[PDB]
Amino acid sequence: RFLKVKNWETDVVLTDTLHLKSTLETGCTEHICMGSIMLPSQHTRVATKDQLFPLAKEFLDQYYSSIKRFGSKAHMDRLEEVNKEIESTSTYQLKDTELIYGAKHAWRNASRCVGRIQWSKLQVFDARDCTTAHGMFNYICNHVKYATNKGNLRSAITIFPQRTDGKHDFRVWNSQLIRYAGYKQPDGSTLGDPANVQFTEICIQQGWKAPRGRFDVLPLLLQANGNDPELFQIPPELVLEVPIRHPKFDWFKDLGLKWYGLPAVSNMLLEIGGLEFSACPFSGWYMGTEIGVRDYCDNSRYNILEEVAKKMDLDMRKTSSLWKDQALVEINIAVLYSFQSDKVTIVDHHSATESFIKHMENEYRCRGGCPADWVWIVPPMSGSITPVFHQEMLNYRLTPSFEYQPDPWNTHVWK
Amino acid sequence: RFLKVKNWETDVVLTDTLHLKSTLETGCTEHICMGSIMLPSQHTRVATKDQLFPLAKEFLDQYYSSIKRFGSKAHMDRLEEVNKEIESTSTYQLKDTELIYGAKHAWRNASRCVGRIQWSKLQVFDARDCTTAHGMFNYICNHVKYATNKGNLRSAITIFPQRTDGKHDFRVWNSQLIRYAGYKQPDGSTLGDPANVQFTEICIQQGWKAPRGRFDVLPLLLQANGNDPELFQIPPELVLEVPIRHPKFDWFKDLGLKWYGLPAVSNMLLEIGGLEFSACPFSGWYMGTEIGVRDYCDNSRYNILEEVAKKMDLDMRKTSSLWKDQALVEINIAVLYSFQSDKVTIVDHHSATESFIKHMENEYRCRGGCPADWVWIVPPMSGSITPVFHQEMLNYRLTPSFEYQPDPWNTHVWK
Ligand code: HEM
Ligand code: HEM
Ligand SMILES: Cc1cc(N)nc(COc2cc(CCN3CCC[C@H](F)C3)cc(F)c2F)c1
Ligand SMILES: Cc1cc(N)nc(COc2cc(CCN3CCC[C@H](F)C3)cc(F)c2F)c1
Ligand SMILES: C[C@H](O)[C@H](O)[C@H]1CNc2nc(N)[nH]c(=O)c2N1
Ligand SMILES: C[C@H](O)[C@H](O)[C@H]1CNc2nc(N)[nH]c(=O)c2N1
Ligand SMILES: [Zn+2]
Repeated sequence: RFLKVKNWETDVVLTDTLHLKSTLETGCTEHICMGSIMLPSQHTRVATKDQLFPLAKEFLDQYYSSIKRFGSKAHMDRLEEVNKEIESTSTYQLKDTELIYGAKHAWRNASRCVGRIQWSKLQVFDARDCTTAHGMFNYICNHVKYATNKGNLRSAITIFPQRTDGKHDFRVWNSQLIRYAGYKQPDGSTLGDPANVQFTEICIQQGWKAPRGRFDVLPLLLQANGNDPELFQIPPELVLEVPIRHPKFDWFKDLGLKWYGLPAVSNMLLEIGGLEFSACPFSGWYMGTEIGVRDYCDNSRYNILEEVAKKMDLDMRKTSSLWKDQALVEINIAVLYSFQSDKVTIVDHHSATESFIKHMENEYRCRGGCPADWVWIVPPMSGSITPVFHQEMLNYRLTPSFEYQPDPWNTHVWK
Repeated sequence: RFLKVKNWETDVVLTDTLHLKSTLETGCTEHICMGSIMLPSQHTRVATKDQLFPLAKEFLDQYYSSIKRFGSKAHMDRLEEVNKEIESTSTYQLKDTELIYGAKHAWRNASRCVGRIQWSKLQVFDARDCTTAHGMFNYICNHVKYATNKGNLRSAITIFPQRTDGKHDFRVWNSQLIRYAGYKQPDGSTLGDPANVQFTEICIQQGWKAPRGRFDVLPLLLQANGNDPELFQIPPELVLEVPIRHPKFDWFKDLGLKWYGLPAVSNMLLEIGGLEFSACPFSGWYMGTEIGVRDYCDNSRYNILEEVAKKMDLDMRKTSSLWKDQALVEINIAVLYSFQSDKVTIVDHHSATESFIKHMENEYRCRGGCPADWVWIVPPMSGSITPVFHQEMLNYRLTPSFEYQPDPWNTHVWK
């Protein structure tokens, strides 16, 4: 009942009691493991009043347990206070203090996140007073500006008002606030970013006028209080981009690539004490592999191993010349280099995996465990030369949490 | 109840009913996933008579189901025949035909094995008539010779007699038949192979006279019918080794490395119809990463990224120069190259992962699924540029199977 995880590079052993507080299910049963299914029906996100008080209760009991007032009159009164508001309006509202707590712990509990060492250093912007798509654009712009901080990136989250009835719903329709457009061509091939070609279309549907190129920063599509979403373009001066050069190959400039400094995931759902925030964009800084490995080299993303290997003059006949591997290490040295020569915050996959282990240490010491998803923590290149390859991680789902949710244009009862 | 696995590189979907025949547990529960624990208490291996007939029954029912005689008089008679022998001796004996079947399906069901596309092409050597450590040495030598086949490697398994009482037990004490010795030094550092330093000691304990160098091929330690194990050295002429050069760097010869052609796992337990074969060494050919990535570059293995990066003249100050990644792709181009220039069978990690997907196709089509462990199927470098990174795999434990077992010197009631 008090499980043990081992590291096989260091012969280090930690004990995990934190999983006893766990609540949600994981997809796995006694007779099957779903640890590699992408979006289980568990990780995807309508709640009633009887269901709501336990969740409000359980969350408040840990929030007061964490300020050294577990069970006092401050705790009890707030328990009755929300119990009362839950009678009155069937739902309730979070204190400013409870929002910062819940927010930070959704990150802290995010088992697929390698960078959680920074979870307490998080900036919470309360956008619960927002009412229009224009209001959302203004909060989101102030977020971009703040988190970007001149490439000295800072973590932040902006929390639009919680889902209520369920049809009056705030959503950012973009996957990330900053993403390049994706355009199909005549021959079927794809200019820009193949990932977003669906979204680019709905953008031009609603009225976007695309500069049909590669690294076209998409506009924002903002849905407010259930209304139909509206297009807004972030000021270009607030979209910090990094041109990708290499510290050897002078043709790497002619490759012509660039990426945005700020990764800002916007399309997911923040759960706090049983309340659902459908729009809650959060940002940090990039790990180099997210761009150099996945973005640039996924077959169905930018797919540049073709072109890079060419310029390197590479044995591209044989599969086993390892030319793909060769051009991937070069591509990732260049992303890191380019980002660092511009003083834009980036972390290499070795630094970040080492910290996640140092992080795992503190989570097991001062918290009794740390949920972690190996499939997603291991960087997607040079896996076993990073230290997390050899660390056993127990995955389990605590709360407060971040949950996937269906895309709006599928669910949105239009016009 | 009829689950679906998706690929996210190809938008391909397969349906898995095969997991319904599954039997053993996996460590995972509804509320926690152990998918990254190395050796769960489930994967590690004493059975009685009441327990034995169901397992014999279930196995015979699939063996006859697979030769298009499900339930006939041949099936029924054999059912009564083993039921009878299970009354008489509490245990029973497998037909030559049932041994080849069970054997091949333990490989086919081995969810951590990327090369299972070859599972039906398997050569079964029946060593159940063996009685002495000398007999074991002779069967094992004939296996080495056969599977090696002049570097044109062939898959094989040799099946020593099944565990009976439990103290009369055949075991190969080596992890792999062919492994290099591991020697601690004065300063504590390790010559040879750090992994085996424990075993090298027990070898010299029992009487080995080590040529205290690096790539010293270990002797065999063979335990027969519960007796104390005995030392035998494979004839050097049967140990095919590949010197590791690079197709560029002429100092790669001066690096001075070599590896054995034949990977032959000897320390595990073959389960067939409820019967336990404690010694059952099996071999195939190497995937390049097993040597170039793990053997040569694991921190606690040969740890050569230090020395290789030097000769390349590498930015080894900064972590984020990605010099480890750089020297790992070179190291793996050299292992592959060296092995192929000697006509010794080796497979690169791209070829092998592509076949495992082609394999997964046939297992889902003509068998209804394929148990697969993502944590172990994904190669430990360049993960996301291989196609298995993007394939969802359901893990589950069928039978016949290969199981881990405790090392003998812990359990063996000595002398
Ligand atoms: C501080 C720098 C951060 C870094 C370097 C980082 C890195 C990563 C990486 C590499 C992933 C794997 C996803 C992928 O590669 O596709 C991930 C996932 C994730 N991160 Fe972090 N991240 C950071 C900050 C944050 C912040 C600020 C939040 C929320 C406030 C957060 C919450 C999450 C969540 C919810 C996931 C995905 C979990 C899932 O998909 O179920 N992270 N992150
Ligand atoms: C034919 C060429 C083969 C290749 C290229 C291959 C490759 C691999 C690899 C890369 C692993 C992961 C283990 C690690 O990297 O540490 C593995 C595991 C395994 N293979 Fe295969 N293998 C082959 C043949 C075989 C054969 C002939 C058998 C048995 C008859 C077998 C049964 C297994 C088992 C039982 C495991 C480990 C499962 C576990 O640890 O629970 N494989 N193999
Ligand atoms: C703040 C931050 C910083 C940083 N450095 N990185 C990240 C990555 O956060 C992610 C990323 C994803 C990607 C899932 N993938 C994307 C391609 C499409 C594929 F279908 C799914 C999903 C999430 F839910 C996240 F939270 C976030
Ligand atoms: C026939 C064949 C061909 C091939 N090409 N490869 C293999 C690899 O088969 C393995 C490998 C392992 C290694 C586990 N690791 C080893 C380092 C120590 C660490 F503790 C555990 C365990 C098994 F049970 C296996 F079956 C086999
Ligand atoms: C098939 C598998 O579920 C899928 O490819 C996962 C594997 N691990 C991952 N890990 C990260 N960080 N990001 C990803 O998108 C994925 N994809
Ligand atoms: C911690 C984790 O359980 C362990 O490192 C696993 C990960 N996946 C692996 N995959 C393979 N092929 N071989 C291994 O030894 C391991 N080790
Ligand atoms: Zn699981």
